[PDB]
Amino acid sequence: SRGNTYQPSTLKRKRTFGFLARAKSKQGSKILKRRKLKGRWFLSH
Amino acid sequence: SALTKRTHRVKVQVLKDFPRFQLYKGQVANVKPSLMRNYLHNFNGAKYILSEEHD
Amino acid sequence: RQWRLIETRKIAKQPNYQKPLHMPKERKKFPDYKYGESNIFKQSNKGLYGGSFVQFGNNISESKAKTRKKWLPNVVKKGLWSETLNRKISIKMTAKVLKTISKEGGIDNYLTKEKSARIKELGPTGWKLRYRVLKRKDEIENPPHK
RNA sequence: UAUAUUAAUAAUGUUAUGAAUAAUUAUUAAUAAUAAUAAACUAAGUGAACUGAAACAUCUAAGUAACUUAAGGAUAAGAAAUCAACAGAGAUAUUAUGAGUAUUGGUGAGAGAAAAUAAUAAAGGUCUAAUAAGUAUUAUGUGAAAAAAAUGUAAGAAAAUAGGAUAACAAAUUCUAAGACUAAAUACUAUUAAUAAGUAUAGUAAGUACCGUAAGGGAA
RNA sequence: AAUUAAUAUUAAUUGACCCGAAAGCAAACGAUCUAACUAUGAUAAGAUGGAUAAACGAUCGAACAGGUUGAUGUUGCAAUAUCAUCUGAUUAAUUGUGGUUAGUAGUGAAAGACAAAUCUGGUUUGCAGAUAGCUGGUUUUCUAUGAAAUAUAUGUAAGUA
RNA sequence: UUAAAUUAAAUAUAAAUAUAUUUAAGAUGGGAUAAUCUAUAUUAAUAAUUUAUCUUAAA
RNA sequence: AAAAACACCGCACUUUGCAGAAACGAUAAGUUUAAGUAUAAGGUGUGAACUCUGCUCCAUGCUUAAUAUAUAAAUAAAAU
RNA sequence: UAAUCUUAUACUUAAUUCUUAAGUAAUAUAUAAUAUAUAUAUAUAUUAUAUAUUAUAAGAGA
Ligand SMILES: [Mg+2]
Ligand SMILES: [Mg+2]
Ligand SMILES: [Mg+2]
Ligand SMILES: [Mg+2]
Ligand SMILES: [Mg+2]
Ligand SMILES: [Mg+2]
Ligand SMILES: [Mg+2]
Ligand SMILES: [Mg+2]
Ligand SMILES: [Mg+2]
Ligand SMILES: [Mg+2]
Ligand SMILES: [Mg+2]
Ligand SMILES: [Mg+2]
Ligand SMILES: [Mg+2]
Ligand SMILES: [Mg+2]
Ligand SMILES: [Mg+2]
Ligand SMILES: [Mg+2]
Ligand SMILES: [Mg+2]
Ligand SMILES: [Mg+2]
Ligand SMILES: [Mg+2]
Ligand SMILES: [Mg+2]
Ligand SMILES: [Mg+2]
Ligand SMILES: [Mg+2]
Ligand SMILES: [Mg+2]
Ligand SMILES: [Mg+2]
Repeated sequence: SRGNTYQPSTLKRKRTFGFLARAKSKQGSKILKRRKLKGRWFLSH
Repeated sequence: SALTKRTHRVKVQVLKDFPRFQLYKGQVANVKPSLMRNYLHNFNGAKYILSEEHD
Repeated sequence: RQWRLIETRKIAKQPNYQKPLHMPKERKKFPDYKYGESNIFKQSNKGLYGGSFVQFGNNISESKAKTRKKWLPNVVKKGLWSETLNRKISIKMTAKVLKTISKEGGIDNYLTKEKSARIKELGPTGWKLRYRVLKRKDEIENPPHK
């Protein structure tokens, strides 16, 4: 039985999608800049 | 090329005897550039001459 | 020839100082290269390429079927004597450059040739080498006391 | 661990022998401190494909999108090794005409100059090179659908009594490569002022609610 | 007799009357689902048979893990469930926590199986108004005239001259 | 395992970057003592894969 | 769709002498192979064991040997 | 084979550390002279002059 694909764990989620993860890599930086340009309020977890 | 190999020389005064190459010290010879660069010139064993003031 | 991928490089013009938010810890040992370091074929920055770069063109068949290809310069790693430094200096060397060196009589001569073209077709490493050589020469000429 | 450490001193308590050693407080001196920084515009590197050709592979889209790098208030270009035609002009930039002409293309799809004359423009000329080779040139492989200038690989010149420019040669013209600087017209942003046969579903909310793990999408 | 402008028609190029693919390529995002590997932990009642007290991809059998057959369910309790039945159950076992590998592309005891409800190759942004000889749609009124479905050619026969 | 981090010239590469090597980070693991309760600081010197605990022997 | 399909233990063929072979690497350095070294490692078929595995290199490959034999780029100098 | 490639591992002076220059000592190599031993050749010792302080070893090798 599918449907329950997101299996929350705070550690994994901060480590993968978190602000610090984004800011550490060049690709991540691009993403953050993109979100800033769009004016998103929340740049990442 | 072959022609280039045959004919292209560089003029140098050797500052040391080189038995193998038959270039005795002090003498001014026209040698192949490879020879100059890879053997002679190392350790001030020779010196290029572009003109008579280089001598 | 043209030195289009050298003389087109531009570097942030320094503001002269009669402080900045971030100053470097070390001291600039070498003089700034006019044209800076190449961000194009960075393989070239390690040695003496004579302003030759990778070309990109088309492989073409008997059916005129285009397909991208690159062209590399004939680089050779080569330890060559420097009278002024009193040691052999090994570097990457386009064979053309080697030939030029041979013609001109020594690596020092090659480095220390005045023309702007020569300056252009040195790398940053080349520039550094030149600086070393000329400084050394100066030292030799002119001890502290006359 | 700058309510830092080191040094110097000053008051203080302890120990061993007025001098020596450690602890705390207080003054003076010395010694480092903190990349939040745009976006578009410009230049450069790499560089698709869908598509068009009523199929498709040459060609096309297109040196466009995209990614990457670097600079500046702008950037690039720029004072002829240029154009022209035996008469001449006189830096670039890009608008009218020239001209959809010359040129060119599986001579298909299609692509397409320059001279010249006008505008726009600013004072537009002016030395910062002891005047330029592995350079010009050649061979070969690439290279702005038309006009080269570039470039990988090897061969490789000449002194103004000389070079470059045209399939080729002969005349004749013209310019001087391998050294350089350059405002103005221009691009994009932001502000102000004006004009709207513009917008109230292009009239300020919100990049919020919400949707997705995420990039991302996205209301009323 | 031209030429210039306005107005109208037709024609070429640009998305060119409007809507609509499957696709291709570029750059990104995802391995909290899932696969394999990897590091570290944890679980496997009890009984039996073996040439060992302790050696077996051994036997019976709970937990755990499967998913054989049937019934129900099919806008369900549920975008795969329930009940019964059936299989493995010390291992090529199951499982927690973290990590690695994926978009010409990984993992795969291989089923084109899985890579976040499903892939003979994801998703998002862009090229982008791709292209569509195909389908559908194209909004007031009144007047005048009013066809064709034949021939020829066509990679042409749903088209076009 | 990860890290625009670290060796005229670490090595390689159109750019992006990739690589080995150091340094740092990284739990799911390891980490003194202690109810007859216990002191981690500063200075000076020179472990374990699994599994069984039988038989014998003694009293 | 749980099977007669994959895997398997075993059997066979083969490549590679380690500065290897295989794989990955706009391709490179370099990694896995392996702190391994032919009784190993990669690939391929078949698929425990028992009785067994006949005949055939025409063709497509591989593989060894030569001589037979053509051609591509790359050169002097010299002839119309 | 000093083509290419592979692998392993002291003082003095001048501008606390760094760099230059001079000489002297230390070690190595090359050349020259003298003394001794052996069969014109080889070995050892002494003296003079020159050069060096990326290396060494191993391997492939035009
Ligand atoms: Mg969901
Ligand atoms: Mg990751
Ligand atoms: Mg570009
Ligand atoms: Mg400028
Ligand atoms: Mg300029
Ligand atoms: Mg065009
Ligand atoms: Mg000039
Ligand atoms: Mg949600
Ligand atoms: Mg990713
Ligand atoms: Mg049991
Ligand atoms: Mg069992
Ligand atoms: Mg059974
Ligand atoms: Mg049972
Ligand atoms: Mg299953
Ligand atoms: Mg796991
Ligand atoms: Mg099938
Ligand atoms: Mg499977
Ligand atoms: Mg009628
Ligand atoms: Mg049709
Ligand atoms: Mg740590
Ligand atoms: Mg089933
Ligand atoms: Mg068998
Ligand atoms: Mg085998
Ligand atoms: Mg089979």
